[PDB]
Amino acid sequence: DIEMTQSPSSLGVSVGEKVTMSCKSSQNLLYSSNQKNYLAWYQQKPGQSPKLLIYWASTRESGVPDRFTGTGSGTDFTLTISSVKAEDLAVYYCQQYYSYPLTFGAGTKLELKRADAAPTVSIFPPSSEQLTSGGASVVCFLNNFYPKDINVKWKIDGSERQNGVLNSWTDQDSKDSTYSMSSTLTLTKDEYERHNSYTCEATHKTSTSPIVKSFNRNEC
Amino acid sequence: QVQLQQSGAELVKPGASVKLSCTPSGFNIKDIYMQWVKQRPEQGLEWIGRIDPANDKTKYDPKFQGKATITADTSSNTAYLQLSSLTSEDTAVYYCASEGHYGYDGYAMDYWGQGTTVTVSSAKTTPPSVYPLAPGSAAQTNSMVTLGCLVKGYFPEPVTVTWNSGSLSSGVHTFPAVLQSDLYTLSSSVTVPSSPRPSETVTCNVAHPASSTKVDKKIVPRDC
Amino acid sequence: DSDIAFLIDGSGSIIPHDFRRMKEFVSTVMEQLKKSKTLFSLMQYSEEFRIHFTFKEFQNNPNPRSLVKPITQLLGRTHTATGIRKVVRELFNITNGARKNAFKILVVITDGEKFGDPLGYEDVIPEADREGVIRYVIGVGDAFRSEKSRQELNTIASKPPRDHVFQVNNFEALKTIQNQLREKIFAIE
Ligand SMILES: [Ca+2]
Ligand SMILES: [Cl-]
Ligand code: NA
Repeated sequence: DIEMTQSPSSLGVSVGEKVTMSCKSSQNLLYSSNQKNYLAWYQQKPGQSPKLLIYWASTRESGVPDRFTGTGSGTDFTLTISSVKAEDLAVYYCQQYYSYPLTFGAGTKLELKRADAAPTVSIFPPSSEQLTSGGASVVCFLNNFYPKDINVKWKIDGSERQNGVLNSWTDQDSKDSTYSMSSTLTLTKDEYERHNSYTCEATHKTSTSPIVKSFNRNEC
Repeated sequence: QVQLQQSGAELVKPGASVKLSCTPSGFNIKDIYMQWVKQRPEQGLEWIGRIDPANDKTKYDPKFQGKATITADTSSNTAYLQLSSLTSEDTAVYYCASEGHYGYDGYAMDYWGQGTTVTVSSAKTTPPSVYPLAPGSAAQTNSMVTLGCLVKGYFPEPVTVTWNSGSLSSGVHTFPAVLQSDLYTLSSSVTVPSSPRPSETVTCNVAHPASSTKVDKKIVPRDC
Repeated sequence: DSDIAFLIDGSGSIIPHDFRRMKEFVSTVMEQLKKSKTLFSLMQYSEEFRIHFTFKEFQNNPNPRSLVKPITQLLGRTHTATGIRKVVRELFNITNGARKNAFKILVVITDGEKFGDPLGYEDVIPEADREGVIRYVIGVGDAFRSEKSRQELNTIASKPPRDHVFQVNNFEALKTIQNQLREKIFAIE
């Protein structure tokens, strides 16, 4: 199997910029008899299916704008977008169609850049409603932060917790270009009632020190 | 106009089988290599195999050996993908793509279908439990206040979450659902000025079409 | 006493007229080498492999043009080594009408080098030598205008290259090597 190594996994982009992605294959894709590189580039816009952008490593597909450029030969390949448009924000995959199995790269997701934004952290105790069912879920929202990379730490009475934790991340906001994340710690009513302090620690690029949001069970 | 038309969404029990179809409008399956590509949630593209509908010859990725069966029907101009002994690992979006024959030894996948969602679960239609997310009794400093809505233990997807019947649109964002037990869990966040809450009303409206349920939950300040 | 197999390239680069010209060439060869103990078999290869007629199928219908006319092009990539192994293992098998003490001859006709083949020539050539398969190769067009490419031809064909390798500019020039090929088969029948 040929390995398709795409770089970077994610790229911060501004409208009008020149951007470049890398695709490196573990085996040669240049066929000696036709002197063509068996490499294709696909663009996958959110909610949509992949669409063929470039084939033979440099040939643009019908309807593909002059802004998309494909370069490289043999092993190391590159896709270029001179003057990025908003409509170009998608995931770009490269694929080898030289031999079987046909293999794809992990992709390069283009995201819109903006100012580094620190998360707005909010902790929520379990609702009285849920406690009646016998379950207890502590929720932590880390909202409107930039860049996307963030870390959550759960703390019950000062000590770390890793079981019962379920996390969900939003896609980049279409209006303010930020990311948000939801962390939920699900215990039982009895496990929950055995402890006093509950906390979620947020670790992000914007601060050396983590953002800590806490609550005490026996505090109203 | 010229496109690959794929079959509708699938909901299957584990251990069962599922057969997906792909019919091109605009061209003949005989004149292309029909490919099948798997896309796992927020994961990459994974080639399953392909068929030459002109002679029914197939190639697969050995990872899908025993799992996938690709067939073609020239009469209905349709290519099929059958997935057997279904597990949660088979929950993905499946695309059909065609590799055309343009006078070269091979080609890229120039046409792609819209995709087919397959969801593998033992779960039956379960309505959600809607829990309010109000800040702890001892908080408050900020000019803004974040409130939430926890939509727990429902099956299947989707669920629609509005705030104040769509009136609160800004400051609202819903988190993608996650599979907890064999059921889904989701949460929605709303940010309002500290002035309108709790002095004014903040309500989440949750709708789960599948269980024919609509729930409205007023976010009220924590007991004390 | 001869079993003459053809392994024809049906890859995408060969335009329909050229595939027609090759079929014409294959037919003419079978008609010119027509002998009372001479059987013929054909396999088409690309990335897929298809037996168009077994020696037994030829014995029960010894009409070359009747057997070559229906042959349809596979298209796709070029897996020559896998094709050679399939010819050796399938065409030259007693169940497919092959004779034990008959001369095993193989004429290979290609327009390009093998690529992305699961098999190497090292995994296929020794088995062909051990099974006593006399290999002839016809490399068509520009794909064989280099030193490296001609070595591929030499690897396919039996040693020496002068007695087993052929080269034509195109498919319309296959007619040129019609006489030379027929005469080479006749030398040690
Ligand atoms: Ca070829
Ligand atoms: Cl030999
Ligand atoms: Na879909």
